[PDB]
Amino acid sequence: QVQLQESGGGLVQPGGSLRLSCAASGFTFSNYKMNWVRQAPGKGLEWVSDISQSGASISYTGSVKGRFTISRDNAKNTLYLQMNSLKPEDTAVYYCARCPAPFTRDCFDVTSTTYAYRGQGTQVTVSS
Amino acid sequence: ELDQLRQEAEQLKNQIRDARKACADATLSQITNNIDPVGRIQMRTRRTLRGHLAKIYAMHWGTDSRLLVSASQDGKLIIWDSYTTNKVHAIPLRSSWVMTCAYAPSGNYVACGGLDNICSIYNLKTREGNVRVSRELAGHTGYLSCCRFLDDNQIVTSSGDTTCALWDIETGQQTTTFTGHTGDVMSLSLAPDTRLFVSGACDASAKLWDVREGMCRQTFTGHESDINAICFFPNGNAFATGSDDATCRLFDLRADQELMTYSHDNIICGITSVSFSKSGRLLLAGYDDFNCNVWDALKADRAGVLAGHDNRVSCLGVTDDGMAVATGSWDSFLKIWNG
Amino acid sequence: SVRILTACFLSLLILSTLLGNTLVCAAVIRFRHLRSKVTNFFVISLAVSDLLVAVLVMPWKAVAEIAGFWPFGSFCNIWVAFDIMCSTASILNLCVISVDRYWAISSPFRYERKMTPKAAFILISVAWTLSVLISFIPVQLSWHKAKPNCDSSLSRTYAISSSVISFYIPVAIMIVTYTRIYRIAQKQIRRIAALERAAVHAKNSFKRETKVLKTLSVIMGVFVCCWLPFFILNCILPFCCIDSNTFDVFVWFGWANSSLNPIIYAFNADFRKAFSTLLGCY
Amino acid sequence: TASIAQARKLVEQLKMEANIDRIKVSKAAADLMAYCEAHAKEDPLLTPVPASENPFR
Amino acid sequence: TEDQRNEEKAQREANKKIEKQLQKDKQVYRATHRLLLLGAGESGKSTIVKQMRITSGIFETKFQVDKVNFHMFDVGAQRDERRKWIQCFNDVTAIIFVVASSSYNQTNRLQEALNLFKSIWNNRWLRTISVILFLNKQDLLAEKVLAGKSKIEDYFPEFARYTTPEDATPEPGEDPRVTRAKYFIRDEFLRISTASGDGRHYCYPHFTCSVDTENIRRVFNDCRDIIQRMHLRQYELL
Ligand SMILES: CC(C)CCC[C@@H](C)[C@H]1CC[C@H]2[C@@H]3CC=C4C[C@@H](O)CC[C@]4(C)[C@H]3CC[C@]12C
Ligand SMILES: CC(C)CCC[C@@H](C)[C@H]1CC[C@H]2[C@@H]3CC=C4C[C@@H](O)CC[C@]4(C)[C@H]3CC[C@]12C
Ligand SMILES: CC(C)CCC[C@@H](C)[C@H]1CC[C@H]2[C@@H]3CC=C4C[C@@H](O)CC[C@]4(C)[C@H]3CC[C@]12C
Ligand SMILES: CC(C)CCC[C@@H](C)[C@H]1CC[C@H]2[C@@H]3CC=C4C[C@@H](O)CC[C@]4(C)[C@H]3CC[C@]12C
Ligand SMILES: CC(C)CCC[C@@H](C)[C@H]1CC[C@H]2[C@@H]3CC=C4C[C@@H](O)CC[C@]4(C)[C@H]3CC[C@]12C
Ligand SMILES: CC(C)CCC[C@@H](C)[C@H]1CC[C@H]2[C@@H]3CC=C4C[C@@H](O)CC[C@]4(C)[C@H]3CC[C@]12C
Ligand SMILES: Oc1cc2c(c(Cl)c1O)CCNC[C@@H]2c1ccccc1
Ligand SMILES: CCCCCCCCCCCCCCCC(=O)O
Ligand SMILES: CCCCCCCCCCCCCCCC(=O)O
Ligand SMILES: CCCCCCCCCCCCCCCC(=O)O
Ligand SMILES: CCCCCCCCCCCCCCCC(=O)O
Ligand SMILES: CCCCCCCCCCCCCCCC(=O)O
Ligand SMILES: CCCCCCCCCCCCCCCC(=O)O
Repeated sequence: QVQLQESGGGLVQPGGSLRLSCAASGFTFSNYKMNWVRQAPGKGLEWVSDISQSGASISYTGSVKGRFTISRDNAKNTLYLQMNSLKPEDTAVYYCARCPAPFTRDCFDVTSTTYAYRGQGTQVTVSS
Repeated sequence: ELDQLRQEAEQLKNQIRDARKACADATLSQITNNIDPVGRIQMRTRRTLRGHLAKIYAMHWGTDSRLLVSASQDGKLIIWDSYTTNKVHAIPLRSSWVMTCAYAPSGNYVACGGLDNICSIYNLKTREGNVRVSRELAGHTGYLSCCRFLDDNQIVTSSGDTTCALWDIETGQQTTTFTGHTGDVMSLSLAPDTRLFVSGACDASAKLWDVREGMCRQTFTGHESDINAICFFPNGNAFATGSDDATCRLFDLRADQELMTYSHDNIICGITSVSFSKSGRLLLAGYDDFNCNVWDALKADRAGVLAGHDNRVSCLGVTDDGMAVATGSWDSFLKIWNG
Repeated sequence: SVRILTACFLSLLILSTLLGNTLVCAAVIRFRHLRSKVTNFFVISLAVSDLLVAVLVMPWKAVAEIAGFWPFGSFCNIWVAFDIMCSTASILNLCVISVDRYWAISSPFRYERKMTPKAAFILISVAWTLSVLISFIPVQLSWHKAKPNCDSSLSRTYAISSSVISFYIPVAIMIVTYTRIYRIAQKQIRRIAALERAAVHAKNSFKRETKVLKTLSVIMGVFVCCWLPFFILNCILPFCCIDSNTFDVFVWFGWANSSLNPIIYAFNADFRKAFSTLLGCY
Repeated sequence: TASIAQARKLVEQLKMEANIDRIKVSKAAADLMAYCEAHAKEDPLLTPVPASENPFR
Repeated sequence: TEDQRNEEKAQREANKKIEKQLQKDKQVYRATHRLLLLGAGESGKSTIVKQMRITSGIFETKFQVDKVNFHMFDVGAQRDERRKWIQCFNDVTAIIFVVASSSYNQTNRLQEALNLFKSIWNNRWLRTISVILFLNKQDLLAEKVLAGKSKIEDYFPEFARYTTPEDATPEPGEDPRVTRAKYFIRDEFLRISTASGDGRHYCYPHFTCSVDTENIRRVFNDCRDIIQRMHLRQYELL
């Protein structure tokens, strides 16, 4: 059973630091390109960032680029997101996702009508 | 509200996986260790069907093992004969995009699907001599994916909006509809007793549906990616599933968990459509790397390789008497393969 | 020694030509998709004409050159007419090839509409009817022979006639074809180089254009430098200068080119697959 | 209140799916093996057919 | 054995009449060129179908240019999960992709468009298909830049460090800022298309209007370019 468990988050301060964790249970971790996706209040899903099988190639979304570190361990089977320099305009639910096919570079995980390869997600709130 | 509900759901799913782990007394391949291996099995291209213009998406055999329907992307649905390579009917479709075709057990109808969410049934009585559209079913929102005849009165269909209905053709309405899926339902595989069927969605959960009751009995979550096609065992007490993680799986209705997993390191390509043989010993698998792998259903070993296709093996069919196996690829060449 | 050396060269050449034309006719006979395109009909006609060259022209004359005398007698005239027909059929099949390449690259849409398989067959049939009208009427009426061994001194009206209808018109058609196809290909390489350079700019051509130079240039160069000396000799000779041996060697070069014609005109991946399949080497 | 009603349908689903009888693996296995043994000789794919008997040959 | 050979006769005559109809429809189906029209819901691809002309799942448009028949297939009442039915459209001639540009708007749609283009591009079965690009709402980009603030530079820090390319030529009566924005979007989509570097398919970029007539001729020109590049590949020239 493909199941995803996000971890860390909560009410934080701007400029602070926070780790998110994603425990990826029920499949083989190295085969799948994996990604983080976040959801603003009364808005849609937007693709934060992405990481391939080996982990060599990493891209981001420009408006938050250079501010977040995406570590996947293959051995520990976890996906850690490192935040710093928090901005109040970015307060959102956060979601760990997996691209549905193995050994491929394409992903189609932007659908909000009950996409089934994402976790339940964690609320992350910035209060100034 | 939502959190106590999801915690109770998680404790129920822990109860279910306690059940599943209590049940697992042993494995089937340890059980099959003192069993005669089948060995290398060679099959050859007895016939090649030609004259298709575009790629052949889906095809379905008849119950007398004589006439096959083939469904193509040029808008031509061709009723074939397998013995003399004769096109005994050729039918022109309204929409050019097709994703499924069904052939009736009495042979009176052919049904066709596609991307325009309408299931179109054609009568083959031909009192005037021209094939005509007998009826058009339009009640689905998502694309129509795989549709299968119970008889000449009731057709069961699988939409793309996670819904599967049970159509009556006479009323032209939906007798029962069920929406228990979270991901896109690809294909359904009816029973030989036709009291149940199994559907493979894209949320890696195979479902066992009662036709008469109208709700699921069992849920199977052993996969890791999209369940492309599903096929019942000939006794109706087990099914097989193919996925995109290059692993075929065999499932039991009574054990409520997976018996066997079929996986080879050298092939990481997807698995389009899987059909059992008549005896059930050979599981036949249409892979994405241009061949068909003949698994041994009890020993999990590749008998044999049908590398006769130039493009991907889109769908795979087996006659009711087990005589030959017809595979449709995307190079517009339908092969009849015999042992 | 030297005669055995020459027999080894000639035997090897004949084996190579027969192997290549065999493999391309085998490949097309055992493969349907290598027949499904309207293009491949013309390389079928060019393998048929090259296998007629390898089967009828080159063994006979190789025997004649190695023995040094012509023992076969009256077969000389029929040999001459069959090597006019097979040579002109090869050069016409290559001008059919060039006009197919220019009509498919010049108009992409109107070549689907106009090039029915029936037009392919009417091109191949006016090629082989021009080759049998260039050969089996004049040789048999013997207009070339009566200018005043199989050393038939060609008359000037036939040598000028058949040499300009066999070489000079089809290689002016090929030079206007391949120059227009390097106009097209250079405009495409400039557009791809513009988009490439804009991407390079964003992040902060030559290779492909010299693959087009190497392709067009070895296609044009091999065929034209291997048929050019024998039609210079052929047109000069009647009006005169050249030893018989030198004419022999250049006629061998003219025939030699037909061994390289399947390698050059069969660089497709589909033919490489079908030759690994057929041959069984891979 | 829609999501929590789909939660409560999931809950009712899992309550009806928990409460089912479950036959052990090995007897199911043995039944499968039995049925593949019984009908092995009637399979044209497992057992080759003579070409006169074969309708395709 | 008389009735049997008569039934074989009948099957042979019906097979002849069918293979006649097949050959005629083979002619008419090799006439036909197929164009898949993909655009987001914010983008005015209903406006582009209204231009192209002058409850079902798929909507079909037939138009003919220079006696050359085109069918454009417009995805309509379909689900957002689009991968399982995107396999169908490898057989088409070319895929027209239409993306809005709003720089004055709940979420970032430009990033979504880039991600969708990337997923189209790196898809296995969609490698052999060319993609043709329309950057809609250029007039609105012009009108919206003069708002005291710029959305794109917020969303993209690379756009502060960006200069207009010298080979490209802006149209007269245009702001150098607005044309910097245009060319930088165009550069984003071409860096995504040049990243893969396969060489089997290219990305043809176009700057269009809200109300414009010329679009059918641009899609005809890019068709002629796609089948010319296919023949150049096919004879191993390039
Ligand atoms: C593999 C092939 C290329 C080898 C070819 C070897 C040839 C070119 C060599 C080997 C033997 C050589 C001959 C050996 C002896 C003589 C006698 C001398 O008074 C004149 C030259 C002459 C007649 C040589 C001519 C060149 C020759 C024929
Ligand atoms: C010197 C030139 C003018 C001679 C021209 C001869 C032409 C008119 C004749 C000779 C051979 C004939 C072809 C012979 C065979 C076929 C195949 C048939 O299925 C279509 C007609 C077609 C293709 C004929 C077309 C007309 C044809 C090409
Ligand atoms: C296009 C090709 C086939 C045209 C060929 C034309 C030939 C067949 C014609 C044109 C000129 C004709 C010659 C004209 C004059 C004479 C003199 C007469 O006392 C004998 C016949 C003879 C010698 C003719 C033979 C046939 C001939 C040579
Ligand atoms: C197989 C085909 C393509 C080529 C060989 C065909 C041969 C057998 C035919 C075609 C042309 C014919 C020649 C045509 C003209 C003449 C001139 C006449 O006064 C004597 C017979 C003669 C010399 C014919 C002999 C037979 C011939 C040479
Ligand atoms: C086949 C068509 C297209 C071109 C034919 C060209 C022919 C008709 C022309 C071109 C060159 C001409 C030759 C040029 C020189 C001479 C030498 C003279 O003392 C006799 C006539 C003769 C032999 C001419 C005969 C006619 C000729 C051969
Ligand atoms: C002429 C026939 C008989 C032989 C053909 C020889 C070929 C192999 C030769 C002749 C012309 C040569 C080309 C001439 C010019 C260039 C441009 C230079 O920047 C790269 C090398 C390149 C592309 C040469 C490569 C080799 C070449 C293609
Ligand atoms: O005039 C021509 C003569 C010949 C050919 C061609 Cl194509 C001509 O145009 C074909 C090439 N083989 C030589 C042949 C020939 C015949 C007799 C004497 C000398 C050479
Ligand atoms: C590759 C096959 C070529 C076959 C060519 C056959 C040519 C036959 C020529 C027959 C001439 C007979 C002349 C005999 C004269 C005599 O009796 O002295
Ligand atoms: C009018 C005919 C003139 C004489 C013809 C001589 C022999 C020509 C051979 C042509 C071979 C063409 C084969 C095409 C087969 C195919 O359809 O693939
Ligand atoms: C395309 C083929 C062209 C062939 C042209 C052949 C030209 C030869 C003409 C021969 C003329 C013979 C004149 C004889 C006159 C006389 O009887 O004195
Ligand atoms: C395609 C080129 C055709 C060339 C045809 C040349 C024909 C020349 C024929 C000359 C015949 C001379 C007959 C003279 C008769 C007389 O002495 O009165
Ligand atoms: C690729 C070349 C094409 C042109 C060929 C022309 C051939 C000319 C040969 C000249 C040889 C000169 C030998 C003279 C000997 C002597 O003085 O007797
Ligand atoms: C790759 C092309 C090779 C061509 C080989 C051609 C061989 C020609 C040899 C000519 C040598 C003539 C020597 C004669 C000496 C003498 O007059 O006694």
